Amino acid sequence: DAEFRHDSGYEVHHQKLVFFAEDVGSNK
Repeated sequence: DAEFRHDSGYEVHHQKLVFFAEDVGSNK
């Protein structure tokens, strides 16, 4: 199940980094 929870938290990871990059990046 490696690649399983990998890609899963892989795109979701991008989700969190995109959120913070939106607030923090917007005013960074």
